[PDB]
Amino acid sequence: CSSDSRYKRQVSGDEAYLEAAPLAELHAPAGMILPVTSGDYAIPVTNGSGAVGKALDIRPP
Amino acid sequence: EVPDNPPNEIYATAQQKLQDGNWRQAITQLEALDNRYPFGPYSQQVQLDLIYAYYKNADLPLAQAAIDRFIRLNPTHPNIDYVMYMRGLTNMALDDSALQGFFGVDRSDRDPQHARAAFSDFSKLVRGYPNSQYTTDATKRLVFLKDRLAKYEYSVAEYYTERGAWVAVVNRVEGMLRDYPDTQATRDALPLMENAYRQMQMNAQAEKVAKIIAANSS
Amino acid sequence: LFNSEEDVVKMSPLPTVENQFTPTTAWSTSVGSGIGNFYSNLHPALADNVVYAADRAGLVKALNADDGKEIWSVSLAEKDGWFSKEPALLSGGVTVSGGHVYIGSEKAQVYALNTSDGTVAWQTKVAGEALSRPVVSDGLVLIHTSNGQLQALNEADGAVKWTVNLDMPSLSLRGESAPTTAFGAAVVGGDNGRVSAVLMEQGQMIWQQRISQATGSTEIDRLSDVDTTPVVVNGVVFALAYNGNLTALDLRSGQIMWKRELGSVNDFIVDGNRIYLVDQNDRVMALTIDGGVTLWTQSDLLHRLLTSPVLYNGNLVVGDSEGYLHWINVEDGRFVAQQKVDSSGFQTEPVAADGKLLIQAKDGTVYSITR
Amino acid sequence: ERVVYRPDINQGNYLTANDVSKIRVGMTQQQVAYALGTPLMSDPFGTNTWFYVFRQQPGHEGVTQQTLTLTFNSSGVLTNIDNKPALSGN
Amino acid sequence: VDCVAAVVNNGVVLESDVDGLMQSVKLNAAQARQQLPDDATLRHQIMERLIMDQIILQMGQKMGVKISDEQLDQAIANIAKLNYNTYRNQIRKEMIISEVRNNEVRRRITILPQEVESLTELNLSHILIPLPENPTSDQVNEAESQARAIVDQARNGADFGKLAIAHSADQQALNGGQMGWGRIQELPGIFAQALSTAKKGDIVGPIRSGVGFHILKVNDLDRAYRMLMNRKFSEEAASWMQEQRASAYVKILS
Amino acid sequence: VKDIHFEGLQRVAVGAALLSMPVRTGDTVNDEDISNTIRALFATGNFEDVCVLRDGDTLLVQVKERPTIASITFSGNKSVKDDMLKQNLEASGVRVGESLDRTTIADIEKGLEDFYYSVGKYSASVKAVVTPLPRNRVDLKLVFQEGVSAEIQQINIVGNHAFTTDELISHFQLRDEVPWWNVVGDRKYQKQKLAGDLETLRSYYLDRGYARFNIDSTQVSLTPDKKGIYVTVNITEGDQYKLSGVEVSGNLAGHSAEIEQLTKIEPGELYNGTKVTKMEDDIKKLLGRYGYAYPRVQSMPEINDADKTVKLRVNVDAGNRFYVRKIRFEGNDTSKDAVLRREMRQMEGAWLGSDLVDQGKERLNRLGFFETVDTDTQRVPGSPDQVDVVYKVKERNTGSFNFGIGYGTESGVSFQAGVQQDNWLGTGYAVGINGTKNDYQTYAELSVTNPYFTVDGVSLGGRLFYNDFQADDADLSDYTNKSYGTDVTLGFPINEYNSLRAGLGYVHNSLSNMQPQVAMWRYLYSMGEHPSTSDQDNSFKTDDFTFNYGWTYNKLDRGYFPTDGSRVNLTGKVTIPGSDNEYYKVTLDTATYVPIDDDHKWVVLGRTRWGYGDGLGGKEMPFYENFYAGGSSTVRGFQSNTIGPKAVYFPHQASNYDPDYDYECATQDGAKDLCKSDDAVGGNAMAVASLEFITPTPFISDKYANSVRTSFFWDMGTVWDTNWDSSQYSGYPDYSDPSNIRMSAGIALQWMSPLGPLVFSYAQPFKKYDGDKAEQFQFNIG
Repeated sequence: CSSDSRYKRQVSGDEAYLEAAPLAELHAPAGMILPVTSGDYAIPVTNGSGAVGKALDIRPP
Repeated sequence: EVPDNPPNEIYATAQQKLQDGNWRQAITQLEALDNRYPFGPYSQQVQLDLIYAYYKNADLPLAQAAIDRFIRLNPTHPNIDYVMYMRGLTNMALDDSALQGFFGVDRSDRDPQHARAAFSDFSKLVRGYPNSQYTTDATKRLVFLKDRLAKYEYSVAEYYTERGAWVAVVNRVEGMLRDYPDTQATRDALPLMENAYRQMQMNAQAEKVAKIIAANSS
Repeated sequence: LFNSEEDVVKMSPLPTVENQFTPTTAWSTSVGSGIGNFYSNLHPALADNVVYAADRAGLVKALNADDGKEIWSVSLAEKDGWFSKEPALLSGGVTVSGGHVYIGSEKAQVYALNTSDGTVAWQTKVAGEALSRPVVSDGLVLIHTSNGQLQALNEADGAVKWTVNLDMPSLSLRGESAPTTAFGAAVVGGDNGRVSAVLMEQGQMIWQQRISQATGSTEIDRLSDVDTTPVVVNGVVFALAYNGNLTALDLRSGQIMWKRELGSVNDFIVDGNRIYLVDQNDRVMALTIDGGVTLWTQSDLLHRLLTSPVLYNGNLVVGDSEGYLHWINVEDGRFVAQQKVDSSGFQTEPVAADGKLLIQAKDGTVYSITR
Repeated sequence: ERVVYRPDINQGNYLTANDVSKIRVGMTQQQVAYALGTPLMSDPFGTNTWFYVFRQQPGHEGVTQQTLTLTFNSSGVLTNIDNKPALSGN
Repeated sequence: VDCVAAVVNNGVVLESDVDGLMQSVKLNAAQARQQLPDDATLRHQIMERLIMDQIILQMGQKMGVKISDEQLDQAIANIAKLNYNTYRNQIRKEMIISEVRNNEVRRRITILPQEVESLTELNLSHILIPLPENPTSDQVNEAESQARAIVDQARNGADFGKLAIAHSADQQALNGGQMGWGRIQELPGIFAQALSTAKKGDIVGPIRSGVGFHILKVNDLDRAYRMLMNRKFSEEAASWMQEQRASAYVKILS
Repeated sequence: VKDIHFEGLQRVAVGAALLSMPVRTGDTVNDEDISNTIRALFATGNFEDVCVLRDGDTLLVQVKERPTIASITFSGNKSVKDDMLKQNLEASGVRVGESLDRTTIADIEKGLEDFYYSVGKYSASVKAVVTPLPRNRVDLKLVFQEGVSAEIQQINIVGNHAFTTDELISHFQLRDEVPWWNVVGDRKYQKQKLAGDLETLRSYYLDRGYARFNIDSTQVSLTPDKKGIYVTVNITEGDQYKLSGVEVSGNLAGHSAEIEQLTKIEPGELYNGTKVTKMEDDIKKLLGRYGYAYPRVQSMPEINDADKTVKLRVNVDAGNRFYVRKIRFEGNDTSKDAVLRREMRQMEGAWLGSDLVDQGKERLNRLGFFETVDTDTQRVPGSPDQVDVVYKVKERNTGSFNFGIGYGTESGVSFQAGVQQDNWLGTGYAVGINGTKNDYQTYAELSVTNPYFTVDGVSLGGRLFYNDFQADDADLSDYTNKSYGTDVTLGFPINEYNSLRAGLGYVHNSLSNMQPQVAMWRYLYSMGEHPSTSDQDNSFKTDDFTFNYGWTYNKLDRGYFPTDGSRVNLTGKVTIPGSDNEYYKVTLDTATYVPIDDDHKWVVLGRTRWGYGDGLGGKEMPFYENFYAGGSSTVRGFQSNTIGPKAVYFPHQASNYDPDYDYECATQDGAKDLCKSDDAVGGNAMAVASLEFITPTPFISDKYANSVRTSFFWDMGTVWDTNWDSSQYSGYPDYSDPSNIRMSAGIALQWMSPLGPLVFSYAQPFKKYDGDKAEQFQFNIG
């Protein structure tokens, strides 16, 4: 029973993904530049205020 | 099994069964309703509820096909963001075994074929619908998947460094630096590139990596 | 053992007997072994008060008429091959003319033998396997091998005179087409669906006309071959197809006068001003030669695996794969008599050259029929 | 403690004397790539430099490395060539 | 109350046209000095005629084309010597159905020039007993008994129109089966031998045929091309009517 | 028109229905109008029996709707799957959820029959059943009756004077006659097999020096009964030609010598067809071994009829050397990347070796916990030199659970249990823990092994086992044997396929209250503690400080369920000074596999086991480390621990108290003389052998051919003692004769259940001797 009386409206129990080290760039030193990126694994900056974790509900609207 | 009833009461009792929490009865009723009247008003609702029932019941192989069919047949549905989020969530949940995590072993250097698909789907959702109610969770999962892929590549580079294949580790770390130049994995993997450049006596090239790690030592 | 792995098919039961007459067997003698479940044209022949017959193995019997007396018997098994005891696999129709008998086999070998002694007059290898009854005419023996290669053996000694390359489709029906000779020109239907007339004494095509139908419903199956023997009368050639166009056409390179949507693989006969035939699904029809207007259609028999109908005393005798013999009146299509002559089953055409009637069972013996 | 087995490790670009002698100063990227082949490694930090490593160690009997460094300009001209047959740092 | 009488393929035969045709044929017979048998038989014959008309109209209305109404008006004005729109409609239907039937029959017959074939009048009634494509179930049998009964009752002296409307299948059953003026060289080949022995005022017995057992009764005693084309057209049209009726779906509502 | 009343609108919207009629509300109506409206309702193809009714109050229409297809049933489809049938019905539009058309059903039926033309069924009959259901619905049944499949009557080959027809037919696949004794197929004709069979015929004539031979044409005739099929093939075998010389040329890339050696053929031997393609493939493999992965090799023969000779010209073109950019594995959801990548002979950033990648794939197969391992070399899109290597692997259920207790003939409970993994969460370790806790014994064995302690592959393993075989509840007379041992082994590979192992071990053993047995007293007198033969009160202690060695050769295609190769495993332990015992023991296991078909299905298995142990000097090998045979793993057909000698019971007062007519082994009031018993004491020499014929399963299709194995086995075994004395017994049997070769034969089935490999075996002994207990049915987990 996946519902289990409190698991009826949220994602699977594991939530290790909430705690992740924030991504920080590498400073370019003098006399050289870091290699140009590829633009295939990047995340844009977007407004927050969206419920995450078990707060967000997953059931058809 | 199921009776030959009009969609009203069968749909109502399927909803009641799902609200109770018994997934098997709900999935059987929804399958019967979809196979009975695959033209009626409830078809979209039937599919959107079948996806949820598949995901909760741990039937991801069928869920992926159902999501693909729904997104293909309705490329302009008002709630495509929900189905995209469900696809990106089931692809990521397929990457966990629920038994390895009991002992705490890191599921990072395993086969990253589902993590890449989940990252692609989450990126597609974020690009397509910036103003939805799933964007923050999608971005958090994107960051987690990026870190996981970086750690996998770092593990492969570490194995090549241990064996003594310096060209291979140089190429792997260069790929990490070109693709993932912000994750902690690259920051911890730069010394491997330093050592690999050191082994081939190419000190002139090694000084550049030394400067890279010195400028970011803080 | 595959009989237990196949579902039972539906076949129309035999009708009421109403035996007005009960023919009997004049002599129920036997010839060789049986050809078995091998579709071939190996009917016996009758001439000069004797009858010639052969089996699948290669044995040839000449038998006396008016009784079951066995005149002589020879063996045509290959005594000169790799094993020197191989079966010849005789399949060409046993034809007789003068003092000669012509037989064909599915080994590209056509044999001609002298009568009253059974000695091999000669043999000849032809292009492809012989599968049609040789036709003797104008000092030549026309054969229609199952490759589209119509051939003409020299009667005197046996040699290739010329060849004609008829078309051949990919999944053709059986090609047992016997050419017929009129006014020094041969007419023959290939497996493509085109009836062609060829100048015999020079080896040049005179004309070719397509007698077939459209692609129909499905391309798979739905064959369009013409393996029945064209019949020439009054300068008119009659031919039949598988899907069907009962075509009557002018002999002097003329076009067609009419056609019908009727398709047969067995032989059809022309008597007086009427055409009698049996087609696929085993229906016996009598039609008018003037415009192909159907006179009557007896169809109570259905999928009985009939044979070529024959004339006898003004009525139609029809064989059956169940060993029965059915008798049909010339008009009104009403049944007249039934005869359970044998249980082996019939597959070849009856012969009615004289007042006698002969039928050869596929797995058994020959049979003579009285009134 | 040196009796265990070890597969021979190949890491280089497999340079040969004829191929390196074929190259002369003043060529372009396309024809040098056609002559030698794509480099398996090149610096991603500062400029356009091509490294041709030939590293080969059989079992335990030493290590043999031949190094080639090609320095190019902005317009893809072979500005400088340098070769090193063995490990200078002995 | 236009309840659909029968269903054929897609279209249907209603009840309005049935009554209309009954009234038209009754009035025309009255002005042509004719009488009528039991009304149930007339109604059934009219219903069968409309079923045939609809099934032949389906193959030629969904395809082919229509007829220009100006030539239709000229033709009706010329042939002249109730509701105007209705009668115009039935005349248009008759013209289009005649055109499509003529086209379909002309497709099925080829005529070589009469030179290779080289080279009196009768007014007669044609009674036909319809037969199925495979009368294996002994249809021809009862059918034969009915044919002999019809011949007997014609000998007894009953009205020819009655026996014609009784169990005919030709399109002239509503007019006694008349075929107009026909020459001995303008008749089917199954009829020439009968005509040779035929005589005015007598009856010719049934002739076996694929279409059915024909009954021929004699009432009154570049040319070769049309002479042979007429008989070929008649025979092949009868056969094609039989084929089309056999190869269709018909549902009867009662 | 004031209103319109509808009687019979259930599945049709009233608005669209009203739109259907040309007339609507507030319109003048007459006969022509209503007639045209009825015709218009039937123009849309939605109704079946509509009719207007005489109603003074405005309009009244009764409408009958075409029923909706509720479900479709396909009863009778013996040889056709239902999903394809449903797709075919969809193709004509008869899918569930649409109105049923009575007009279309016949066509529907026809369509189904046409589909059967594909399979080979021609006289098929399909019947449509329309079962009414309330709410205006129908249930559709398609009753099938497939008549017969096409049957080949005879394949004929016309024109030849060198070979017979039967010889050529015997190598085809469309057998025209199946023997009445063997039935491994039917005479079913498929268009796809014709090309393959014709290619077989062409190769058969080509390889025997027929260069000018070609296929004229072929005909596939159908009899006019839609049941029989004839096949005719025309040929022109030509003449016998001989090969003369080879003139290979092209861009050899400096490899002319060994290539010429590869193509070197002596003149005078006839032309061949398989030789040319074998030589081309060998040249391609040799070129690929040095780096040239994508060459172009063409063979062209020039034939001269003056001497009927043929000269073969081979044009070879070696392309650019291919390097490897990255090798990545897919499908390893459990096993980590390091486990797969640590066994590879081709490495990133190196010139490609077509043999190194194959060695890597074979090593992955030999590892033992991968079901299928497929290699794939994909060209890099934007590069002409670089290539990628991908290993597609599918995981398998490694590990095993061993359970069961054993309560036969009211025996004591033994809750034994064991877990084997061979892979711990994919980490590559080998962890195994087993044993039982009991009121009369205790067993606990734990084994850990890391096979890659270093990079090269040294394996470090340890094993700790504590076993108290007490057999004791309350009485002291039981043979109490308490022993704890710890073993540590280190192994390393030398050359290839060969591993050596050396290790240390400590075993502390103690025996008390031992039953009188002659071998026991012989061992004790070898140590010469001089025990008495009239009392059961004995104490024995020993501390073995041993030294273990071993050698392993393993070259076989698959780690589990092998089909080719050989394995040899030698293990031997020797004592060193400082222990109470002095002995040496060696054991040797061998398993050889030989395939028969090129497809590797029928297998010949040859298994042997040998064992010899003897004291170093003065001392003799202890009885508690003896050898044993029989059981479900060594000689199938006998109970475990049965082969070999039998114990002799010294009778005396303290041997058995004889309480309540129990303990009747050698008690003084139940026996007086030395007796030969049925208890099996192990011998110090063992030799067993076994021959297995492994055949494909006759019960399961090919989708699970590598899940269960069936084998007919014949086993031989013997065990004997060396330090035996013959004349010391006047008439007791001599257990030192290595001649009583116990034999057995039977059948065996192996299946990997999700608890381990379960083995069933039925064996019937063919040779039996005194004291040899035989069991026919055996079952184990292993």
